[PDB]
This record gives sequence, C-alpha cells and structure tokens, in this order.
Amino acid sequence: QELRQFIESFIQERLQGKLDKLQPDEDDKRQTLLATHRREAWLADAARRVGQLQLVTHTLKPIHPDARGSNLHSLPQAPGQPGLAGSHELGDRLVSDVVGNAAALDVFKFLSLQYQGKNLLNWLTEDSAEALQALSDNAEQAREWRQAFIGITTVKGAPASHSLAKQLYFPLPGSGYHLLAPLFPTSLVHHVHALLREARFGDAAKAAREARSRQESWPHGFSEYPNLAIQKFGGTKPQNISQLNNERRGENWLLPSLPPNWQRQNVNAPMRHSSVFEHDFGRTPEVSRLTRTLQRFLAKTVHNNLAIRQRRAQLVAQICDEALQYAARLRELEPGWSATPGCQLHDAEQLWLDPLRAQTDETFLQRRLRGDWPAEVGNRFANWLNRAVSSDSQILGSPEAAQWSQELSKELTMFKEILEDERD
Amino acid sequence: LSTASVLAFERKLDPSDALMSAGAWAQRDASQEWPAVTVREKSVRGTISNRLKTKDRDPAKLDASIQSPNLQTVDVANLPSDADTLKVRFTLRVLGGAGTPSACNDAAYRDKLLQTVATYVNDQGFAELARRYAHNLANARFLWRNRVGAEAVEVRINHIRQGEVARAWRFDALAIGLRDFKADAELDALAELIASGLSGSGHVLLEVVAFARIGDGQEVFPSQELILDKGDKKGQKSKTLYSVRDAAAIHSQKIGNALRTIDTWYPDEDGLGPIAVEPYGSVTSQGKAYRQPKQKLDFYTLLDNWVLRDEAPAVEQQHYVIANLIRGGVFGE
Amino acid sequence: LSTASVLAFERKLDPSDALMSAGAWAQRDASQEWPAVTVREKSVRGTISNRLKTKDRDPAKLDASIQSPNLQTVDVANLPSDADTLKVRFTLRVLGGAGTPSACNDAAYRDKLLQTVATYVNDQGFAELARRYAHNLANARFLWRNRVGAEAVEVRINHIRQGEVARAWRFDALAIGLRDFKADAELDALAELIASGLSGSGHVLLEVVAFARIGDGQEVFPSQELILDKGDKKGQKSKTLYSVRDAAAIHSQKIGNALRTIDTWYPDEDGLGPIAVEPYGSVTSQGKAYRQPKQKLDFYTLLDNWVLRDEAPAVEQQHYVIANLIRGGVFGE
Amino acid sequence: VTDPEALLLLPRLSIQNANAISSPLTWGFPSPGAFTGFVHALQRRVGISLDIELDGVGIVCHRFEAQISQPAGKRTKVFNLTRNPLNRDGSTAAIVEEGRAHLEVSLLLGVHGDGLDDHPAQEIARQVQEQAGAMRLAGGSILPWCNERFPAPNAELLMLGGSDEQRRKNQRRLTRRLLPGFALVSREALLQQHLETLRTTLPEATTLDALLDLCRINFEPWQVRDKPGWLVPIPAGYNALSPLYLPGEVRNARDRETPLRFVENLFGLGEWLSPHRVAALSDLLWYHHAEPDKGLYRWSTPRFV
Repeated sequence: QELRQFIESFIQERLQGKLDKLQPDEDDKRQTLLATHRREAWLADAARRVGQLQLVTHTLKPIHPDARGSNLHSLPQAPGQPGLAGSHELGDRLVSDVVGNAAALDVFKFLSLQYQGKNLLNWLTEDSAEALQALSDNAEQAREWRQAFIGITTVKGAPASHSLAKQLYFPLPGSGYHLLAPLFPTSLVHHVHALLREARFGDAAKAAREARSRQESWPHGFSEYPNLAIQKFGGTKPQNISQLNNERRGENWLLPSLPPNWQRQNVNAPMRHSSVFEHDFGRTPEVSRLTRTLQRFLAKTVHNNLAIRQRRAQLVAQICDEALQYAARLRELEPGWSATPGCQLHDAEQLWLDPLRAQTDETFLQRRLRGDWPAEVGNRFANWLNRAVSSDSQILGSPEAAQWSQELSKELTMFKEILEDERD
Repeated sequence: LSTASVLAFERKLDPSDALMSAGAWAQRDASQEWPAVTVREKSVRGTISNRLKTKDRDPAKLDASIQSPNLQTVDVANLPSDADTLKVRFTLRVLGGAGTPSACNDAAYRDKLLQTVATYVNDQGFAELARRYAHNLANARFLWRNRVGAEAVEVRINHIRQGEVARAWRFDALAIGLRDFKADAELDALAELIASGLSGSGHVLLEVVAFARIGDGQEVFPSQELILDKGDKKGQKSKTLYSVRDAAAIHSQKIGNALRTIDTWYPDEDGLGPIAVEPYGSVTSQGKAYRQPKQKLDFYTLLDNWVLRDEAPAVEQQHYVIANLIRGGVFGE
Repeated sequence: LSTASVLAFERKLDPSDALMSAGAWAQRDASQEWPAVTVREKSVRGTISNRLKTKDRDPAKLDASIQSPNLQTVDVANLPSDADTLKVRFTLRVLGGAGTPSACNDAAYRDKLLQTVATYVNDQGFAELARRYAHNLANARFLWRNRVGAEAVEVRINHIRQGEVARAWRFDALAIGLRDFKADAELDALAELIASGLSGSGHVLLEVVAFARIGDGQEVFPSQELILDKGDKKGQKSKTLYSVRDAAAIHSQKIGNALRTIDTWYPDEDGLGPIAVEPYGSVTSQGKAYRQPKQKLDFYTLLDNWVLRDEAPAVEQQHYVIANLIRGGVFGE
Repeated sequence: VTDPEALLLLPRLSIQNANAISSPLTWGFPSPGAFTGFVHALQRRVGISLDIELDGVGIVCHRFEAQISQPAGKRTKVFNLTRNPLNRDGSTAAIVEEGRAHLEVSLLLGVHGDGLDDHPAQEIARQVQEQAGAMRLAGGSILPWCNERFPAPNAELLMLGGSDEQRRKNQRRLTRRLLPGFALVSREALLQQHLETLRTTLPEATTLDALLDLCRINFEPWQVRDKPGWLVPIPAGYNALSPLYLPGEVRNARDRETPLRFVENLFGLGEWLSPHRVAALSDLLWYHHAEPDKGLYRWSTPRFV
C-alpha cells in the first residue's frame, strides 16, 4: 500500500523539500496548493494538471522546430527472422522517457519510487484495486489519478503526421507502395549512450590506458571507440526531445560508418628513380600492416589449424588484391608515362602501371612504350614471395609447409591471370 | 480543392561547388592545369576592439586585459606570388518539369496548378526569367567577395550537348552591373537556350568559368563552415574554410544563391537592387524579412489566390511565384 | 534615435603576405631571382634568467636547476653568408567606397551614416589621411624588427594596373624619419594615388619592395606563429616561424598594422610617436590603452555622438573615425 | 530475384552533397536502400518505355570524404553545416544539424529486359546513362559530365548468354575498370553465426553490431585480435511495428492513393570487399523485398558468397 503509508511520507518528504518553496504569505498559499497534493490529494491534482500528455520511447517532434509527429513505443517483440538487429526488445534496464509537453516534473517525480521494489508501476494502465485502496480517499480522487495515469501512455492507434516527417515509399515485390515515415528512437540512442559512456571513460578507459601502459591488467572488456561524430538537437536552446539536461545538451553521438577509402593514402610508386626507377620494392604501408599481421601468426600451432586453415593463403590473396588496388590507384595519377630520368626498373615495372601512349613511338611502338609482356611480373611476385617470409629448410614436414609454396604458386597463377592483358 | 498540406518542389538551376585555381593573365586560355589554391594556416594575435558595455568600462581593467590578448589560428587562401588571376569553375544543370511538384497530396490543387503553370507558359515564355537568371551568370555575382576590387573580372560560359562546346559566349562581368538588367546580342541566344531547356523537356548542361583578376598574392574568400564550440580556449576560433580536392571551394548553396538574385518587385524600393527570391523574402545582409504576412506580396497568399481563388496577381509580381518554384522549397504549414 | 546591434565594414586597405628573401646590395636591381630565406632550426640550451619570489629559492634549487637541463629547439632564419640585405615584397590594393558598410540592420541608421561620410568627403578629401598612410610606406615601418640597426633601408613602389609599370617611387626610408610627418613632391603623388583609390576614382594595385641591408649572415625577424610549448619528451619546439612555399614571410595583418599607424591625436601625448588606429586605441608593447572610454576621445563615443547625437568630433580628430572605418571591423552590440 | 540477362556499369557516377548520416546510429556511407530506390526510380522513368527491369545494385565506393571537423583534439568529430534562411521574426533560424558528404560510386545493376533482344546495345546503354544524370540519389545532385566523361561511355555487358570461359573473361573484363574502389556486400550469415557463435555470455541481438565498431581484445594475462575485414554496422531494412493505415485514416501522407506505415530502423553489418575476392559479380546485388505479414520491409544481398 505504498501510496498512503509511503505516499503520505512521500508528500511529507516533499513537505521538507517544500519549506524551501515557502515564504510567509505567498508561501503559505504555495503550501496550501502543494499540500492539496502532498498532504492528502496527490492523485486528483496530478490527474487534473497532467491528465492529457503523451510519453514515448521514440518520437519525431525534434526533427523540426514547430512540427508534428507520432507517439508509439510499442511492439516489444519481433518473432520473425533472425538476420537483423533493431528495437525488438531491450531485455534489461527497461527505460521510457519521452518529452511530449509534460512541464510539471515534481508531479511525475513523487510517483516513480512506488514501483522501484514494488508493483506500483503495474497500476499505470488499469487494475487499480490497491491503487484505490492506497489513496485514503473516495473513488473521485483515485479516479482522477487513474485518469492522469491512463492518459500518460494514451494510444489511439491512429497517429497524425506533419509534412516534414520524412515519408518514404518502399517498393513491394512487383506491387504497390506502402509509404514509410521513420522516426528517432530516443531511449534506444540513450541505451547506446549507456554502453558507450560505460566503455569510453570512467572504468574501461582508465583501466585500459594504465593497464596497457605498464602492467595493471587482469584482461577484461576494454576497447577504444574511434570516429564518432556529434549530432545536436537544439544546441544552446535544447527543448525538443526528452533526456535532455545540461550534460546532454544535444549530446547524441554517432558510431562510425566510413567506406574503405575514408582517409587519404600517399603514393609510393611515382615515375621517378626512388619511386619507379628502383622497382624491386613493392612498397606500401598497408602492405607493411598486412606483413605484420602475417608475421604475428607465422607459426601454425596444434590447436588453431581449423581457424588457421583458410586465413593465411586467403590473406595473401587479399594482399595481392591490395597490390592490385595500388596498381589501380597508380593507374590514374600518371599523365606523363614514358621514358625519363628514373625509368630503368620502371621500363619493365611500367607493365601494370601502363603510362600514356608515347607520341615518339614509331609503327613498332609495342616494344618499349607498348610492352605487353607481363611475364616478369610473375618474377616480381616470386621475389615478393621469397622476401615475404624466410622459408626454412625444415619447416615443411607437415602438409602446410610446402603448401606455402602451393599457395605462392596459386598467387602467382592469379597474378598471371590478372596481368595476362596488362599492357593491352 | 484546398491547400495540399504536404507540398514541395525540386531544385532547378542547381549548380555545383566551384573549385578555385590561380594563374597569370594572358595565360588564361590554357586553364586546364592551373594549381589548386589550397587553404593554408596562419595565426593571429587579437586585441580588444569589441564594443564593450556602457557602464562596465573600468579604465584600469581595460589596460589589465589588453596585455593578455586572445589567440586565434585562423585560415587563409592566398594566391601564389606568381599568380595574378583566379579561376572559378562549376557545372550547372536544369532538371525540367518546372511546375510539377515532387510532393503533393491534393489531386485537385495539383489539377488547378497544372493549367496554372500551363497557361503561364503558353501565355508568355520564360524570357523575363531567362534574362534574369542569365544576368547572374553573365556578370560574376557567383564569386561574391572576389568581385569587389577586381580590376578585370569576366565569365566564359560554354554550353555542351556532346562532350564538347555547342555554343560558347564570353563576357565582361563588370560592364553589366550587379544592379541593372539589360538585354544584349550575345545574351538573348543564351536566354532562348536556358528558357527552352528550363521548361519541361529534359536537361541542359552549362560549364561556367570566371576569371577574376584579384591582384598578385592577394587573398580570396572561400566560404567557411559553421562549427559548434571546440573544447579549448587557445584553439577556439579556427575559421575553417571549405575544400573539395585539397582546393578552396565555394559552397553549392551560396553559388546557387547568387543565381537566385532575381526580383526587383519587392514593394519597398528599387534601391537595394534584386534580392534572393525567397518565401517571405529575407536577406542576411539586411537583417529583416521583407514582404511581411501583413502585406499581400508574400508567397503563400499569391500562390493560393492564383490557384485556389483563381484571382491572378499582376504579371509584374507573378514571376516571383515561378522563380521560387524554380528555387523550390518545402511548403504547407 | 537607436543604433545598430549588428554592423560591419570591409577593410579598405588590404595588403598581401610579404615573403622575404636575401641578397647582396647594389645588385639589388636584378632581384627577381633571389633565393628565399629558408626557415631552419637549431637547438638552444636554456638557463635561469627569471624572477623568483623566494618560496623555494633554497641553497640547492638554483644550483640544481642550472644543472637540470631545459634544452630546446627554436626556429631561426639567417641570411646566406654572402648576403647583407633583406628583400621584403608585398602587394597592396585599395578597394574604395570607404564608408558604405557591409551588413547593417537598420535602413535608417545606414543612410545618415553614409551621408555623414559623404559630408566628410566633400567637406575635406582623404588627402591628409592618405598622406598619413603614405608615411607608413615611405618610412618602411612594416619592417618591424628588421629595420632597427639596419644601415640603409630603401623602398621601391611601382604601380600595376596591367602587366606594366605606371610610375615608380624610390624612398630612402631613413633620411625621412619615423617621427615627423613631412610632405614631399614625389610623396604627395603617392598620397594622390591612395587618395584616389580610397575615394572611388580608379582602382589601385601597388607592390612594395623593401631592401633593408643588415649585414653579412645576420639574423632577420619574420613572423611567429602561436607557440606550442607542449608536453615534451624533454625538449620541444618553443618558437616557430611563418613559412610559405619554401619561404619565410610576415603575416598580412602585421604589415597592415604597421601601415595604419596614423593617430597622434590621442590625449595623453602627441609627439612621443604615432600609434595604430583601433577602438580604445591601444598598444601591445606599451601595454596600455590610449583614449580610454573614461575619456571622450575614443571611437565608440565619437561615432555614436557624431552619427546619432549630431555633434562634430572637432575636425582635428574626425580623421580618426574615418581611418577606423577604413580599418573595418565588427561594430554594434 | 534472378541473375541478370546483362549487366550495366556506370564508371564514375560522381555525386555531390549527399546525405551522410542516413540513420540515427551511423554517419558514413549512406544507406543501400537509397540506391535501391534510385534504381526503382530509374526503372520507373526508363523501363516502362524501354522494357527492362532492375532489381539489384552494386556499390564500389571509390573515394569518400565528409564535411567533418575535429573539435580541439578530442576523441570525437563534428559536422559542417549550411546556413538556413531567415526566420519570419528575422533574428536567426532554428538551426538543425545533418551530415552532408561528397562521395564517388559506380552502380552495376540487373536487367530482365530486351536491351539486345529487340533494341540495340549501346543505344540503350547510352540513353540510360544520359538520362540517369538528371535525378538525385541520396539527397544530393549528381556532379554532371566533365573531364570524367572521357571514360564514361560503357558497354552493356551480358552475363546470362555466352561461353563459360568468356563468361569468366566478360565479368573480369568488367573487373578491369573497377580497381581502386572497395565494394559493399552484406554479411547476413556472418551476422547469424557470429551472434550465435558468440552466445557464450548473453543472447542479446542488438548487441552484435553494438560491439564490433571497436578494438575487441582479451590481452595478455600486446596482441591485437584477428580483424576479419572492416566490421561496420549498416542500416539493413525497415521494421514496421504499427499496423497498416489508409490515406484518409492518417492524413498528411505524400500521395493520397497509397497506404502509410510508421517504421523504425534495423542494423546489420556490411563488410567492404575488393572486387577481386568475389564468386561472381551477379552475387553481390542489393535486392529489395517487403514482408507485410511481418513488419520487415528489408533489403538484402542474396548469395553474397
């Protein structure tokens, strides 16, 4: 019955935080007003003042200054296909905080601790037998409180919308169009903020930085979150959506989604001496990272052969594909491709990096400026495979030591198929 | 037939963000390889020149605060010491289907607006709006602050149908002003092109090249961006400019805003010249929104009584409505 | 009458950066290909030359902190060893239309401000103010520390309108002094040129060559960025120098600030030396502000008591208000 | 839902002023549903007169910057904005933030039509390429033809008809013009078996992609764990939670002859792949389907390997 034996005590514990809002005469009137609620009549005053609001979990009023939108946080299940990830359920730490227009926080701040440990949050829709016994008054005041509680999550079924609700056609399979208006899930984004602020500073940052600085780790869940951008919803006047206080002043940040060429990459094979004229290098920083990722697992143990059975030769094919991507990137930034100072190794190294057709060539221009001979590129791939990892004289006792040479031959076959029509 | 309460239109004459590059005059006709004028870094030491408060003056606190100035590392985009000109190059297109909304509920309001724009085009052509949108390419208004103090600024326009120039026109952007609209002989052929491509047929494509001889090593003004506050009081201000391919560029919406200076029909005076054609026509460099909802000349009243109530406004101010159709917006309440 | 809460101006005297380069005297006439003074670095070793308030000044702290190193890396720019002169070459261009503001709220304030400037101009021209700017190019003040202890500074100023030279000016910047403003028949022609470019009659581009001889392999003083005396690994960069495309240089705001050292009309003194025109006209080196807002004689009182309250600012000091408009800035609340 | 009669590539679809965020939880490359809607609108304004049919798209994502900035050296980023016009009161507008990027892409499609059955080849390809550059794709206008037009005319590369070895050499005759990019494909089975394999702590479903855009490590009791690619969440469909509606039931729709459903976002992950490491180029298309029995209005890549 924690609405009279704890509700009279809660109106009294607000009658100790009501002496702060108390002058003599205007404060005696304020004590008469707030003691028509915090003495005996909290339900009637709360249902009169806050009876027609709308709480939410994902609304759309904050996508424009003076717009309109939807109010529905339901659908707590999705029993269909296990191939997506969304707002089908929260599971633990269920939160619900939607803005609406509820201005009196002190009428919805002395009513939430009746369900923290009890079932006083289970009478927020109906079935108020203890909710009518935990009032001490007749059916009128408890009915006003029940009206203010049944309007706090009012769901008519058919919402309304404004022109700026971002309404999108989605095509059926060869059929008509169900137009979709997506919204902005506020407590879901703050759930992401709960996990992120837990794992960005406080515990895991201090732990990971000091731990991987010197020694101070039992290895636990610690990680780094790069490339997150700030998305604000009011700036220095935030009264759009809920969960919006003076550390959360539009402080909704945003996980990264960049493509495979987000940042920039410096060139490593220009038409110079140290760029192309010394062409037995194959230099690249991403190739250095791939070589380090190979050399960190250059020993096949007695356990992880199931995971190390398709992750080495496939990674070497990915490194050859990264070399092909480097050749493609070099295949656009070469306006002048011809003989010059620093083109001796680049005369045969210019097969894949095919420069522009030389004007000084004669009718037999397919020998030095039109060389369609990508067979020494197999020799360059053989040199790169011999210089990648030092193949020992006794590291082939198992079926994956000479299989390294078989994977090198497969990479050389893929390189021959790729450079079968390089200069042509 | 009522107002369609989800109502919208698309951009027509939607240019691209123009790169900038610099070189010398009379080497101007080989301008395909000019180096990019990249944004660079410098740093300023400020002072107290703000209008401080009327009775917070304190003639010792001022001396105590000038000795500790504020520190800003603002950006700049100078020309090189060899350069003398400035190339501004963007690409422009019209999408066609002018009166057709990309969002409309009422097939009654849209039905009335069909023959509204249809008898507007069938009555008279866009030659008024053709010469008015051609006098924001025929001068060089799209280079905004680079126009003042330039000693010779000119714009070379060349229309392409294939991957080559169909008909080219070359101008002198300080002959015609920012203020007057006058018809020429190198202009009305361009006007018929932009008019007959601007109706509902398909698309048109124009590449605009402008040569503002701004001086020698003198800075240019790429458009900066808005920022929220950074968490430092030493690198607080940065004046971050705009770059496309490591190259200072003007934004697309600003370089289309300079296209959109059309209307001299706003009722106040013919002193400011044209402003940007806007619903509730408002200028940033003037402060307040002209054409108040009290007076008739705002947009929704003209469009509603020229479509719903069928009372046509005079042809002097009808062009405002078609001009901010070509602008487009989001409409309804 | 009210004032404007947001108001601004262009700068009307806009110079470039000044990239410096050294060379030998008397072959200075062929100085089109002198190599740039390149910013090098060197490693210095600090000592103790700072005040100590004796909160820890024990018989061990000083002869511990002497042996405790504070070695640093500074940036420095010397001449080539067979060179004794410094060439500093910037371009100056004047816009004109001096008092017409950029962006102002009220339409009522701006018309009487423009007519205030116009009754100033046809009352008296820009002649005295252009002479006072010309004495900051004839006297090569823009060489800030590269001028002190120079044996002979001289100034070449040509006039560019096309790729040509209209008239030249050779100014022995030490024979005429920094102290007194005196007129010369060749200097008043340059005053006439800036007075025409500030009026509106003809744009003007000038380039200013400064041949300050110093000595064989001496040390020049280019501009310095915001120093980052950061969290070192025991010894980091403590001063850095302004570089351009392999060339040390001076910021444009510094050789603008040395060019607008105009006013001697400030109430504290008049013959001790002119300073730079600013609101609450202040010096960073002197650490004070002449023309306090306790006094009348600053800008923010003369402006709103000459526009609004219609009082004459005593023509002796009316030149300051116009020179601070030629400065340009952020005005209003 | 079938591999095409013929492919159709557009090598530098240089676009501009795109939408960066595209969903409330990411900001990088935009949604693939934007591209599926792009090709549905292309099919609407082309293939009803030229009799083709477009189902899937192919992203390659050559180069991608974003108007983003670093505030004071923090471990975050911000967005660059655009100035809204003046409010009716004329002081300043209600400024609202959104990300705007300038990317590069090339789209390959899937055709069930008569491009070489009753019409000629490069006529159809040239008219579709010439007509494609008049419409927006991600809230941003396509940067039109320039010096990038010089490799832009294309073939109309058949797949369903030809020699087997020339099926191989035609699809890698299409790969030779596609090098410096990195294609986007989904990882639906990897989503499934990577949440189900890692169910040794908890069975939660939305914590999968919420625990992959980060450096997971259980370090030494310095060895960074084996990253299998570029683990990054994508908006992978639309769950329509509330039931259907009518044009007269919920007013303020766009057209009043098509029904309305309020919808929410769904997050799978999409790896980035070089085009060399595929099975075939018909095995990477972002299709479309709607299941109105469910709420799932979900696009997909069937048979990504």
